[PDB]
Amino acid sequence: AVVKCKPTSPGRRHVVKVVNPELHKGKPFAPLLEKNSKSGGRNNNGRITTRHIGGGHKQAYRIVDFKRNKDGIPAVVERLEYDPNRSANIALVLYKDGERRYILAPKGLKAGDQIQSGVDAAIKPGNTLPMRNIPVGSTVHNVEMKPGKGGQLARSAGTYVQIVARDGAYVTLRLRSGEMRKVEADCRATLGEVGNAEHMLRVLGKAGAARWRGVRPTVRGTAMNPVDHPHGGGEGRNFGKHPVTPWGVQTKGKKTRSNKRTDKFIVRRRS
Amino acid sequence: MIREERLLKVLRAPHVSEKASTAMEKSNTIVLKVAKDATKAEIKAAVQKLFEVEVEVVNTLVVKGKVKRHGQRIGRRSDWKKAYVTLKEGQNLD
Amino acid sequence: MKRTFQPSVLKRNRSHGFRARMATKNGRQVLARRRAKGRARLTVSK
RNA sequence: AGGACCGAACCGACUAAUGUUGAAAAAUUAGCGGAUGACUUGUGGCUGGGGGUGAAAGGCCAAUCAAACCGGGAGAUAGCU
RNA sequence: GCUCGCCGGAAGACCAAGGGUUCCUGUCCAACGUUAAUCGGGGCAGGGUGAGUCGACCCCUAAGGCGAGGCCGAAAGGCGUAGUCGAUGGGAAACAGGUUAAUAUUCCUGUACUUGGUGUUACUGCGAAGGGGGGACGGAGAAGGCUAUGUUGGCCGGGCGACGGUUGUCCCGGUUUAAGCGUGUAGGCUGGUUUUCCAGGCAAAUCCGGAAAAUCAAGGCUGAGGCGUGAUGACGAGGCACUACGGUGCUGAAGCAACAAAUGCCCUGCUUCCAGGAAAAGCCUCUAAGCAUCAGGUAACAUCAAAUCGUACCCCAAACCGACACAGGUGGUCAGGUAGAGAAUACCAAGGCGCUUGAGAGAACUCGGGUGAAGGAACUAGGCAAAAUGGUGCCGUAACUUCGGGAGAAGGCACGCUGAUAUGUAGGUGAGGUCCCUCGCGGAUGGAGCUGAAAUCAGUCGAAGAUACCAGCUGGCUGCAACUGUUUAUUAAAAACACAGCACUGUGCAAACACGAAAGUGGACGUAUACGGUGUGACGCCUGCCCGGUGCCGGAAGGUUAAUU
Repeated sequence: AVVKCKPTSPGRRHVVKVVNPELHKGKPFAPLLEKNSKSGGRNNNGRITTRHIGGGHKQAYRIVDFKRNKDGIPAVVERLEYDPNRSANIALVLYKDGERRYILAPKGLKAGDQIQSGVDAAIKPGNTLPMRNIPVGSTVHNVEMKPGKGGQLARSAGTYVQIVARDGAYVTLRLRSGEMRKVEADCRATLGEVGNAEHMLRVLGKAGAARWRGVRPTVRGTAMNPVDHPHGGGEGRNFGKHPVTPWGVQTKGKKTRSNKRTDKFIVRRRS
Repeated sequence: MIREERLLKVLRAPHVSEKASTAMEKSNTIVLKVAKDATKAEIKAAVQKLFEVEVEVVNTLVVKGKVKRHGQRIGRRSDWKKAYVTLKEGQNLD
Repeated sequence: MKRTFQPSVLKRNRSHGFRARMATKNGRQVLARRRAKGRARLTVSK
C-alpha cells in the first residue's frame, strides 16, 4: 500500500512511498542477473540524444522471460522481487525440471501459485497461451505483436489490454492508450493485469528522488537565450510565439506519426 | 647454455669505488660494469667461465648517466649496467 | 589556484604521442610537416 | 529516519579591510554557507567549434568565447587615420 | 655549543602523481641566491639506486578504444561481429634486527613463505574454447569482542639536589620484540549424511538445479584476538675502553601486571531501508571430444627456476602545477601527552624550523591591534565596520502552524577549590580461592585489585569559577521565493535557474524524438502507471469570459492549382 510520511523535514513532507511487504528482502537470482550500464543519454557518437538522463543509482539487469515458451510444464512461483529496471514487479518462478525464470508479476499472484504456459493451460491469471485460444473479452497483458517475438504491449505496472473481437486470423485489441489494433491471433498473451498497480500512487517528494531515478533537471525553454531555444530571451518574461520543440516544431497538438507501414493494423486512434 | 661469444661480450669492466672495495673485503662481491642487455644468468655463467670462480647469486642495477654541459652545449652520458656479484665462500679474485 | 597544465604522461602519450599520431590520417600529416620542417623532437614522446 | 540541526576536514565564496607597478594576471586576513548528499574527490574515458556542453549566466570549452586555437586564401578589403 | 621563539591532524614522517641527479663526498665564489657568503637545490670532479615475496611487467576484465570479415559512405572515411586492447578494480608469496657518506621489506644475520617445472616412489580416470559454484560487491545504523596505543602500579638502573625542604606515598630513564608455525577462541553463516529418479543447465556430466525416500541434530564453512613457539636470540637504560672528537669497539639489568582504548580488525558480518546496489579470470567441481593402461591426475621427498624494468632524492614543496627559491593549487597513509565531546582549540613530545637584507630612530601619515571619561547610532544611503552573545545541566518558553515545528524561542539559575557522605560512591573491569566439567581459549560462584562519574551538605579564595583559547546577538512587522539545492571561473548568489507537484500535447514499438548523406546508436534491453516536448512551480482556495486575429486539429462538396499528357 501507500504511506505518506510524517513531515519531520522539509522535503520529507510531500513524499509518498509505495511499499510492499512481501517483496523478497535479499539478493536476486544470480544466474538471471546481468550487468547493464548507463548511457547518460548519449549514443555511439557520444552526443546527447535524449536529454535529462544521467546519474542515478547503480542498477543491475534482471533477464525477464517475455517470450515465454516452456509450454505444458507447470511452474510454481518462488517469490516476488523488486526490479529497478522497470515499473512492475517480477516473479522468480520455478519449473518442474528445475529451470528458474523471471516473469512479470501478474496482479493476483503470490508465492506458491501455479503457472502454465501454452496452449492447453488453464485460464487463470499468470497463464500464457495464444489469443486465438484466449476467449474474447478477457483482460490480458504482456502481449506479443509478432508471433514468437515476445511481449511488447502492456508491461508497466498497473496496465492491461482488452480483447474486443476475433475475426479469423486476427484479433482486435483495445490498448491502454485507447487505440484499437488488429494483431495476428497466434500471438501470445499472459492473462490478467500487470501487478504493481498502485505504482502511480507514489509521489516523489523532492528533487533528490528524481535524481536517484536518474533524471537530470529540465530547463524550460523560455528561460534561455534565443541562440539556445526558439523560445529564448527577452526582457522580463516574454513568449510571444507558438510553442515548439528546441528544434522548432510544434508541440501542442501537432501529430507526428508518419509510419505508413503499420497503418493497416490501426483500427482506431486514441482520443 | 650460453654462447662463448656472448660470455666474452658481457663483462666490460670491474668497477672501482669505496663501496666496491668495502663490499669486496666484507661481503665477498665484485662489482662489474657489464653490458646493458646482459641478464643475471648471462653474468653468472660468464664470470663462472671466465674467472673460474664459484658465485652465489648476482644482483644487477642500471646506472643512469648524468646530464652535463660542455661549455654551453648540453650533453648526456650513457646509461650502463652495474652488477653486484657475490661469490661462494673462500673464492678469491684478483 | 589550479592552473591549466596538470600533467600526466599517460594522458600525454595517449593524446599527442607517436602511435596516436600514427593511427589517423591527419596525424600522419602532422608528422609529415614536422619532418619536412626538420623538427628535432618529432612528437611529444621521450 | 532525514536532500534534519550545530560544527572540523572538505567543498564553496556573502560582507568588510588590505592589496591594485600585489606575496598572487582574483589572493590574504577577520567573520560567512553547505558539511550523508541534487555531496565531494582521485584515476582513466567520451562529447569538437555554427559544434559540444550548460539546475540557463550567452556561462564554459587550456589566463582567449554573441562562435576557441593553429596554419592557409591573404599583401582580404579599408571612400578612414 | 648554550639559551630564546615557532609548528606539532603540521611548518612532522611516509607513498601515488609529477619532476629527473636536485641525493652523498671533495672542491670553487666569476654568474645564480632579491644583501654578504667560507654556504647552497649554484659551478666543477668523483660516487651512490642491488628484490622470486615491493611495484611495474604478466593473467583477468569495466568505461571506452581499435577492429578480420561485414554494413554503409564521392574519395578520405563512419559504424561494428569475431576478437584484441584498455586500471582507477580482481589474481601467489617476508618479516625482525644490523649495516653505507649516500641504498635497502632489495645488502648481511636469523627465521619463513609462494608458484612452476624436472626427477623419484606410492596411488589411479585424466582431459574444455563448454556446464555449474565461487570470485561477487549498496546506503545508513547499532552494539559486542578485540587490538594498535596510552596511563598507572610493579620491577630494574641511576640520583639525593646551585636556594627553604626532599631516604621517600621521592625524582629521572627503561620496561621492546615481527612474519611464519601450532592451537582454534569471541563471533557469524549453514541442518548434515545416504539412496533413487528427472521435460532443466545448447552435447554430455557422478557437478549444479529440482523431486522423492531413509537416518542423525550434530556436522561443515568462516573467523578477529589471546596463548605457545619463533626468541637461551636480537634489542635494551646505561656503563667500560679508544678516539680521524666525527664517533668506534666491548659489556649490558629489568624486560611484568592492571586499567583505559580507537574512526583500525572481527565486519565482504549483523540489523534496517529503498534509490535495489560491476565484469571476467585465478580458484573448486563436472563431464565433452580424445586417450588407454600410456599420457595425465595428487602425495611426500629431492632438485632447479622465479627472468626483465623501476628502486637515489623532492612529494602539501626552494625540486610538482603557478614566468620567480612566488603568502596560491596538489590525491592517499600514519595520528603521542595534558585539558577538551572532538582530527576544534591551547600548550607540548617525537620530529622539524626561525620564513636569505640587516642596523638604528621611535615625526606626520598608512596598515594590523589594545584601551577609553560622559553620551550611546546623534554617524551613515544603510549599525558598513566594530562592539556585543557564546558551554554544560536544570527551570521555563508566545503568536501562528502543514501539528513536524516555531524553539537553543525568549528569559533565568548552578558552575572554582577542599573535606564529608564515600580513607573512591553509583557504575565499569575483574585475579585468586572454591565447585562442576562431555576438559578447555570451558561453565558457575567469588570478589582481591584497578578504574571511576554524577549529586548533596559543609567550608574556603578572588572583583570575577563556562575565568585563557574556543564558543548563537535577540525580538516585532513586511515584500519576494515553498523548502535543501544551482548560477555569470575573474565586479551580480538573487526575487534569476532547478525542483517535487500540476496541466496540455505528441508517441502502439522497427514508436515519437535526437545524433547521423548512410549504416548505426540513444530513447530502451523500457512498452501509454512508459517516454519526449512545452508551460507552471510545494501546499490551501481557486483558475472567470472571448475561437474575431495568428497557430494547431478535423472534414473534403465546390473554387484555385505543379510536374506530367
